[PDB]
Amino acid sequence: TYKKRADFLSNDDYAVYVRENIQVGMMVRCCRAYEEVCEGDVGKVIKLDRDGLHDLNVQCDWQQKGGTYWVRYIHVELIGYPPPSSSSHIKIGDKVRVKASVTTPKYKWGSVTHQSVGVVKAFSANGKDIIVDFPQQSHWTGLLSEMELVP
Amino acid sequence: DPCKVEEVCRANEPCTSFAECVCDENCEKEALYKWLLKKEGKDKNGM
Ligand code: FES
Repeated sequence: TYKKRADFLSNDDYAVYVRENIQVGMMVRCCRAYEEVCEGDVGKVIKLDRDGLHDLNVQCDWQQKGGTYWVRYIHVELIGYPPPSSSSHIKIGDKVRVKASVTTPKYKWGSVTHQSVGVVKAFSANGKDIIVDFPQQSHWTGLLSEMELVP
Repeated sequence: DPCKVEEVCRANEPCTSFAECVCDENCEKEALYKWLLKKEGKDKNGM
């Protein structure tokens, strides 16, 4: 489902591919060892920054290391999103809205309203929130219990 | 202050001060940690 380093000519070509396809909550494998992260370690992405292509942009929780570590795009191979288990049946890609019963959403409205419909982009690392792209505001953070699938 | 709320606040609209932060862990904490690493000349892993 995801390409690997061998599918590209240069390191920077691959890093651009990883950057366009990575999201918080994804599982990844270390495909090139870096400091404390050994090749083949498996990590869950917990934070993404967007500085230069060669900067430390990807923070993961690594299984073999037993803790968190920042790596570059070139160091990771994308595996995929875990299955839905929030019991909300909300999944990546679904259309969602803020519940009518919510007066002010946990992280504030921003440019969103009760009539906005957005697309789920990621499950936040804390297991309680989602990142949603709405037409009126990209990277909008919602508390899952305040959101619902659009009928 | 080492950090400014408008720059590091993680809400969908900026908080007016860190005392108003609505996150479970205050946005100022991680901000101060990353600021201290930079001030020590270290990268994001402390290296
Ligand atoms: S300072 Fe605004 S959510 Fe933390």
